[PDB]
Amino acid sequence: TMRAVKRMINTHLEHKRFALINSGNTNATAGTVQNLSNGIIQGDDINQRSGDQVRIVSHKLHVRGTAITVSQTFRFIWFRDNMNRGTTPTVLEVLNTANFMSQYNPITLQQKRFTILKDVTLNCSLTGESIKDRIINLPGQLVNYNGATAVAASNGPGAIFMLQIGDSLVGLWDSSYEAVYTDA
Amino acid sequence: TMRAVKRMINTHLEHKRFALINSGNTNATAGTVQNLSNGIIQGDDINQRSGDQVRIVSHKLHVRGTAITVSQTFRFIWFRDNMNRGTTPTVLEVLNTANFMSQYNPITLQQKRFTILKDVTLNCSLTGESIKDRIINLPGQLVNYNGATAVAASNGPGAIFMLQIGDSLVGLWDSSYEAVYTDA
Amino acid sequence: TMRAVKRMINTHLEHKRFALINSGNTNATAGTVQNLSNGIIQGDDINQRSGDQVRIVSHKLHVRGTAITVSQTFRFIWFRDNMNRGTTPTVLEVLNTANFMSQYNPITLQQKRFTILKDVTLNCSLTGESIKDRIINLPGQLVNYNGATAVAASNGPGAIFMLQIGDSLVGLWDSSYEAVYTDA
Amino acid sequence: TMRAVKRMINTHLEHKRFALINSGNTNATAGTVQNLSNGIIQGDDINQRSGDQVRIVSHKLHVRGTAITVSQTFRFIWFRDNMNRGTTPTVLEVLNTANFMSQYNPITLQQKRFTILKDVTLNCSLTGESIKDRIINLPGQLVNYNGATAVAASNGPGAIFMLQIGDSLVGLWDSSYEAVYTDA
Amino acid sequence: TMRAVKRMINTHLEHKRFALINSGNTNATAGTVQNLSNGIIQGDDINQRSGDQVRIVSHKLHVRGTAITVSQTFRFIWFRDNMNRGTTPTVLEVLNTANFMSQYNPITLQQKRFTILKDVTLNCSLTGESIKDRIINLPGQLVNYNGATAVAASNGPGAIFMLQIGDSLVGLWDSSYEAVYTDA
Amino acid sequence: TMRAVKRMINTHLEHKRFALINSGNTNATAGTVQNLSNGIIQGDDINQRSGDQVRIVSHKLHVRGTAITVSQTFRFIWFRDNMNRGTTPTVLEVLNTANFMSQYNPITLQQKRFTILKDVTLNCSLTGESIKDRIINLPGQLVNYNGATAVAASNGPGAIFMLQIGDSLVGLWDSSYEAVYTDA
Amino acid sequence: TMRAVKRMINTHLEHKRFALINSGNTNATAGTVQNLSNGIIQGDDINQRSGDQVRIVSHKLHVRGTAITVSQTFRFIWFRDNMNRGTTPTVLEVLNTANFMSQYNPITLQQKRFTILKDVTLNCSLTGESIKDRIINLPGQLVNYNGATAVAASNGPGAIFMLQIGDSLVGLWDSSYEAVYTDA
Amino acid sequence: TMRAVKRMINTHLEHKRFALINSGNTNATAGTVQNLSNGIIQGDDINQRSGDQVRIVSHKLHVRGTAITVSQTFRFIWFRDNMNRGTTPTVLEVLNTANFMSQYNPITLQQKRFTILKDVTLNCSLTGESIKDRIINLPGQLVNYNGATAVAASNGPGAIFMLQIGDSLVGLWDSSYEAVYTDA
Amino acid sequence: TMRAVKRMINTHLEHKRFALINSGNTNATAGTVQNLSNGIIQGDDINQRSGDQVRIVSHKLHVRGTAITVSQTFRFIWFRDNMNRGTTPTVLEVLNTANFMSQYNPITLQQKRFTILKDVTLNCSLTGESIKDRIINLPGQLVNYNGATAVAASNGPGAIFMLQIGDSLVGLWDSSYEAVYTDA
Amino acid sequence: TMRAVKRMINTHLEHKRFALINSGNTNATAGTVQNLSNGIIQGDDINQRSGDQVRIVSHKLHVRGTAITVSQTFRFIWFRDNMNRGTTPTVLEVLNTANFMSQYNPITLQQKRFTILKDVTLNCSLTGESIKDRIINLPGQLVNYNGATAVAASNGPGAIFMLQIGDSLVGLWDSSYEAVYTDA
Ligand SMILES: [Mg+2]
Ligand SMILES: [Mg+2]
Ligand SMILES: [Mg+2]
Ligand SMILES: [Mg+2]
Ligand SMILES: [Mg+2]
Ligand SMILES: [Mg+2]
Ligand SMILES: [Mg+2]
Ligand SMILES: [Mg+2]
Ligand SMILES: [Mg+2]
Ligand SMILES: [Mg+2]
Ligand SMILES: [Mg+2]
Ligand SMILES: [Mg+2]
Ligand SMILES: [Mg+2]
Ligand SMILES: [Mg+2]
Repeated sequence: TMRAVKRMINTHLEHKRFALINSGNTNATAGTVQNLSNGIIQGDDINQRSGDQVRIVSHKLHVRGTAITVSQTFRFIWFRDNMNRGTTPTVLEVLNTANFMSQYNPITLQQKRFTILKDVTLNCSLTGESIKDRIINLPGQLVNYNGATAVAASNGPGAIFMLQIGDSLVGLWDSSYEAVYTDA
Repeated sequence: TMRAVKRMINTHLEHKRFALINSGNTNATAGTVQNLSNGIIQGDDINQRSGDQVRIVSHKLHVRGTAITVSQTFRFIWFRDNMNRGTTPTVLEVLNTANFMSQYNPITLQQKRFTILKDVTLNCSLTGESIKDRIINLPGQLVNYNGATAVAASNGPGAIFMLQIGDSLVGLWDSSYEAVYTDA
Repeated sequence: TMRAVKRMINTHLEHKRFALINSGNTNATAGTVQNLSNGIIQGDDINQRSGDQVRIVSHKLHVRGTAITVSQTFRFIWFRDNMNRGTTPTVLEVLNTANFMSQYNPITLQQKRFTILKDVTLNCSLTGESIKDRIINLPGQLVNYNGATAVAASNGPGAIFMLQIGDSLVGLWDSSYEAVYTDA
Repeated sequence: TMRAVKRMINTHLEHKRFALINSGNTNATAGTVQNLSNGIIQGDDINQRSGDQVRIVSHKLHVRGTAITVSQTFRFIWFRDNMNRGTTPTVLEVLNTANFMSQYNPITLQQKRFTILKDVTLNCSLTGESIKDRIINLPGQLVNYNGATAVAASNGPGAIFMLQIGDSLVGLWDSSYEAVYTDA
Repeated sequence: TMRAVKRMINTHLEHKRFALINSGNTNATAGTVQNLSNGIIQGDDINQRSGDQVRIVSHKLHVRGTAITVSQTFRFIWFRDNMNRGTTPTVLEVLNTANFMSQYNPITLQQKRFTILKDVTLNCSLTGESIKDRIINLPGQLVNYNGATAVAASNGPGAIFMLQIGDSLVGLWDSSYEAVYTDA
Repeated sequence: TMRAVKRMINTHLEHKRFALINSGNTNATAGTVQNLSNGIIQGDDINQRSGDQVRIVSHKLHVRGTAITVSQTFRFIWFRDNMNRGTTPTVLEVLNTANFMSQYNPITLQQKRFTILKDVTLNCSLTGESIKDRIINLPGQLVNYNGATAVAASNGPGAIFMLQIGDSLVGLWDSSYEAVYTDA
Repeated sequence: TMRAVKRMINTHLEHKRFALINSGNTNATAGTVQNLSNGIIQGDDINQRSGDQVRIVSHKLHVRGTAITVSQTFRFIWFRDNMNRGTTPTVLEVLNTANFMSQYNPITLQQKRFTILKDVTLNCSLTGESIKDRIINLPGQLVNYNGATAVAASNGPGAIFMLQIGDSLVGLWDSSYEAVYTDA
Repeated sequence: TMRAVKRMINTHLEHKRFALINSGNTNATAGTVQNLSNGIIQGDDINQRSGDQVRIVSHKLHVRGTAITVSQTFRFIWFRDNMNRGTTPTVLEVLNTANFMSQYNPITLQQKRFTILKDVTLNCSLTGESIKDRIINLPGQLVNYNGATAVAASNGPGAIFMLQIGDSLVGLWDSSYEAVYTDA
Repeated sequence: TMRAVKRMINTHLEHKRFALINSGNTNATAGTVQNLSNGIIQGDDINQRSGDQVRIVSHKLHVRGTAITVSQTFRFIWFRDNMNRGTTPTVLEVLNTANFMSQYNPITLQQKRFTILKDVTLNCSLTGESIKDRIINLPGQLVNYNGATAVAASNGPGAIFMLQIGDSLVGLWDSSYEAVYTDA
Repeated sequence: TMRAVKRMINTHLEHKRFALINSGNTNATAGTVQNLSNGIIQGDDINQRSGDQVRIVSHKLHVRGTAITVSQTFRFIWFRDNMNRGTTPTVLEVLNTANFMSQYNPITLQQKRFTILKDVTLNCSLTGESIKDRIINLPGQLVNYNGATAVAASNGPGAIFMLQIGDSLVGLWDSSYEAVYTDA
């Protein structure tokens, strides 16, 4: 019976879509954290939200690494921040050490501060597959906001981030992100 | 049980209303296509939409023709464009020939490009009922948009149009349109 | 169960459509018989047939009379010829006498030579409703042909005709015809 | 019981087949959209249609990319246009931006203007697998047409297209397409 | 079971048809009674009877009045004489007074001398609908005869008549009558 | 139970009988069509009809060919015309070509214009059985007429004909026909 | 239930008919193979096909031999080629030796290359029945084609042929062939 | 259940075929016995056997007699020798006397030495049917051999023979024989 | 129960095996068709057949391509000819065009002339996996023959072939084939 | 019911986490054994234990090899020491010989001295994938200790080790280890 409720309710709720592209970035040893869900700002457009809450029905992540000069490994971490208070998470909050071989931070994952959605490691070789890509599609959850604009202060619980970290600074990595959500 | 769902859900969704008036237009031999649902633009007002989708619960069409100089026939076609891509439909896409006696286009109706809601023909005579009117009330369906403003490029699948065509160019026809819709 | 067969089969058969217009004709005392289904000719187009048989799912007739000079009556007979052998039926085969008040021919209707679909009589007055129209929509049956082109010799059993007869020779009557058929 | 209907009906309907080959084309940054189902024209031959509707039982897509000069990525999008009105779709209607990393257009996919059948990305490296191919076989649906010939104006709802877009202009990509359909 | 008897028996009995036309008659104040079923005479033709009895399966009456000079009312009475003895009924036997506003004769209708099938009153105005018509189709009953020819002496119980009476002597009224009967 | 109805009804209906003889006719290459049921004319005699309809309970055909000079083949076609309009059918309407080896006309038999009752081919040899005969007895159906006399214009749907065609013009063929029918 | 499917489907499919005549041919010792189903060519006519497949509902074969000079035997073989690749079968593929007394080829019938429908042998004597004929009516099966025209290259699996072989070269044999098929 | 065994086993066993022709032989008064099954010799070909046993699934006999000079009777006896020891049976072992009117030998048929499959007598007259033929198809049984080659010494139990005997020495008779057998 | 039949019967039937090797062949642009099942000839050896039929229980295909000079693609088509008449199939009968990217021939596959068992495409790169191989194991069906020796004329329905076609003429491809069959 | 116990108990027990990283080590021919679980020392911190027992709910192993100078194979053995007495296991206790191709020691695995969790072999080529990695996640068991500090003497039954051994001494391998355990 609950299935009928989903059909009945979701047929009356617009499934807004937001598209994000981030191409041309270099590989990092210390690492970087990239905002994906923050592009959803306040407004009456299809790629915007009313209020500070949106339910993401599903979202897609696409990454692609390229090897330059030397063979290198690209690591991508797709996680969810359930305790954000208006800040872009650092790398040391997600990993025990700032190394691509590092494991997740024991303190933060015990608290369930972050939820890992998918961790991807790409090895791109000059003498082999110099280019390597992967696509991930997963369901989403509720996403809160602490503001209106697309600045870090607008992030809230349920924020969406991607962590990139590797063994070289010369390779180039590209990514894209799309989300399907309801704003009611 | 599904009836309770409708009551439960529709009691929590605002039923926005949009009113449209179009009076003083002359009768046409070649014909004209008039936008009705495009007046719904983006915004936070009661006669506006958020996003690019709205479900029309019901809508009403009112037409009225007047005979001037000579007796003439007013034909009104109330149809739905389910394949709009940002254009106001022409008359030859709806009729085999640009004549008030013409039948619907076989190619487009086979594809279900247009859905006919109600076709009305009014005969107004100088020696008789010089004035003649009719009111139509029907349920609505989902209406998409390809933009934000009230220009033709904003029209999308589910658009609402009215086709007017007659045997004279001197008569005057007036119309009105109201829609009750939910924007969630 | 037979309902499912109709859905299963008709979803795989193209519903070809043919549109016919005939406007500007004068009213007749002796009467005239007009071909409607003969425009369907052999070919691979949407308004054509392969072979010499087509099943008409439904068809529509639209007529409109206008009074000129004097008040006059327009009579329209929409019948089906189930015994055609390559000829356009005459008026005396359909009516006992060549008069708009005449009844159907007793000899031919006993044989079921013709099947009456709808008989329409319009009275158009100069001091009243100078113009009068009517629309008829009915299901169709099998239609055979005795040729390929759009000449009278191509007509066969199941042909579609309209008989027009009135009390004056000055009035003008217009008509249109559309058919939805399967050619398999 | 409905299974028997499929066997009973499909044993009496010819399964026409159409073969298409497109080889020697260069990789594109802005992208290109290729017609596949338009080669089916009107006629009485096995690779032709009668009317403007055909049901595609199944269809197959074959692609193959080759790396020249530099390593490059080939992206292939196999989609269905359900709202075509006589035009070859552009790339910006299918992607948010004209980039191989771009996501699908939020506005058009919300409307269900296009249906994605299969998206394929091939990475061809000079130091590795310089050549890479893939074969896709899927069931088909109804395909309408707006004309008779093999020009873009003949395309209609259900049209079949392939989008090719990459990160270089020197690589060469080849493709083939076959469809099995019934024309009744 | 009795339904099968009707099908079994009526499939073996010829359904003879008789057509009658009476056009160009003037409106009457005192009134006139017109013979309709008397045209059925003795013979071996399709519009004739053997003996003096026929069962009328169904019969149709068509009337049409026209206004001349002044606006006038046409009254038509379609009745059945169940006690005829070889005479054409008068108007005073059917109406209390020889006036178009008169009610049926109390003495004769108490006896069931006449059976009223349909009473029609047409108001034709020079400034409005100068012409007005009506068609009636009803089942029939047994019809006896007192002779062989088409004279009044041949009428018997079950005879069919029409009474015409109005408020002017200048208008023209026309009529037609057809009957479907079995002669076994 | 329906069997009792047949006994009950047929015991009260006279079974009229009509006898026809046609002897001394020569064999034909182009062929000839002979009227058999037309001898039933209007009247009160036992071999006549009242009206224009008769139900033939059963009918019998007898043919006999004789060889003269050279051996020859006699072909006899006993068919029923269900779409007659007052004409004696030609040979080209029944056969694709005017040859004794010809097959039935594809166009007319698709329409069911003619119903084949029995086709008989007799080969008569001078050195063998110079004479050869055959008798056929079949049930009948309803037979309509378009007139009263025994001319071709009196033929109607359900008419009865025999087609004779052979490979020589010197042989002599004889025939007879009897029908048992009810005229009620 | 499957019977209803046949009625439901076959009532919507035209039963095209093709008529073939072949008269005046001499008897053969070595034998000859005659094309019967190849006359069905591509087109939109009633005696034509769309595509390269047709289902033959039923087909009829008529043969007739005549004795000239000396008494001779006519042998007729009506077979089906289920493995045709664009060639008219030879006589040695159907018979072990080129003799009218020969049996079927063991190699080809083991493979089921040919399917025998009916084998007819006629003995025509000058001192007896100089002429002898036979008619065969059988159901049909699917018939494929490898082309469009009526040449041998157009023949495919399911082709229809007749083999004629006898003990003399002076006799004359005639034949005809008709087929009832659906082209959907 | 045993039916399934036949299908299961016979689908895995080759059905070898052997064709035999014997034409141009004269009619005999004393009679002659002809070998039919002996042509099956040892080898790996389709018309050969491995070992000395074969099961004949079915076999066919075709005979044809011709009258020369005087009218004569051809008698054909198709029998089976179940006790053969390497000899071609004589005529006196099959008939009480060497006469075409003779009955079967009482001594040998009591022992079931021979099994009669079909006895055919043809009367061919110069003034009538000078030629007469007959075809017989029957199931077969096990056939043993006493050798390898096609000589009489190779015959064994189950051998197949035909006895020909008549009242004249001038007529010519022809025959053919085919067998379908399994060699496992 | 039918499973026991398979065990019971197959335990008494020898499972003959045939081994085929074909190494050192160059890649082809136009393509080549290779005989695999023809090596089975007549005889009493384990790799031979008696008669002209064998049931292949299972068969195995092994292919291996090598890149020389330039990177190239090897395409292998493993199909079954069900309508062979003593010929090695050409490439144009299996493919619409003589290109490695070509699709299967629509005309021949509609007829089911060929049955595709497995299509394999190998891409061999000089900078990567210069060598690439694949092994296929499938069940078999009945295989007929039209001769005795290992020439093309000996091929029959059920023949086994492999089609090789590529984009270069310098690469070398090798293959092997083994079949397990019963000859009873 | 036991499932509820797990939920009830594990919700009250802290799931301590320990993170270990070991990067920059060279490949070994003789091999090396690395301590992973010994980093868990006594204390009140989250990455420490109270007592000498901890239950590991789950643990993760990550390895990554890199090829330098020459292509080489990295072998990783992830095992459990269930009989430790305060010593780091040697390589000869785990393998029959100190070779990367060696099998496990028969004597020690019979005793179940070591339990193999996962054995991974990575082949890294200079002309191909110079870098190769793998991630393993498995449940854990009880882990005892014989001390307090992170020296080898502190190891006890249930210890966790990784064995690395390869065919070269120039390659570099990196690893990480994380464990989730309860200390109650
Ligand atoms: Mg919201
Ligand atoms: Mg909305
Ligand atoms: Mg048709
Ligand atoms: Mg490489
Ligand atoms: Mg079609
Ligand atoms: Mg009567
Ligand atoms: Mg009379
Ligand atoms: Mg009658
Ligand atoms: Mg055509
Ligand atoms: Mg077809
Ligand atoms: Mg044997
Ligand atoms: Mg041998
Ligand atoms: Mg065999
Ligand atoms: Mg503890």
